[PDB]
Amino acid sequence: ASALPQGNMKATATSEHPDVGNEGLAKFAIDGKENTIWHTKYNPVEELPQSITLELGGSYEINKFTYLPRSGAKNGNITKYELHVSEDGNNFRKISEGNWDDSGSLKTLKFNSTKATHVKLVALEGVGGFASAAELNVFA
Ligand SMILES: CC(=O)N[C@@H]1[C@@H](O)[C@@H](O)[C@@H](CO)O[C@H]1O
Ligand SMILES: [Ca+2]
Ligand code: NA
Repeated sequence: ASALPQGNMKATATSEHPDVGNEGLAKFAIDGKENTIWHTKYNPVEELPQSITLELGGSYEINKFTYLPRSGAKNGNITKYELHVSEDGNNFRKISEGNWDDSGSLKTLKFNSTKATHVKLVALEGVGGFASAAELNVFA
């Protein structure tokens, strides 16, 4: 399994900060740039839980998902997550959940191959009460 092409995806999120340079549009989570990040909207803060959804560009049999946090800082580093999948873009179901440390390290989810047109990362808890993500990848 290899990473699906990010340019064939579309990212949307429940909350996103406007483009203020390197943050925080949902689409910055899939631009192949470690220095740009999705960040939940702040001023005013939109409280967790918040989610980011990747429309994959097709119906794929996916087996791995990676979460690269922002670097240089910690706000929004996700520490309690769910990963959900959908086959229709509306009906979602949980396939992964757990805890990550607030460190900058790549966080990797592996799961049984399952069919998906969309993947949704739910940030339940995150540093500062924000959620952010530098790069998200999905493997099929
Ligand atoms: C470098 C850094 O930490 N930037 C953060 C920004 O990403 C956001 O989390 C904001 C929340 O108000 O705080 C800023 O200081
Ligand atoms: Ca990025
Ligand atoms: Na709690």
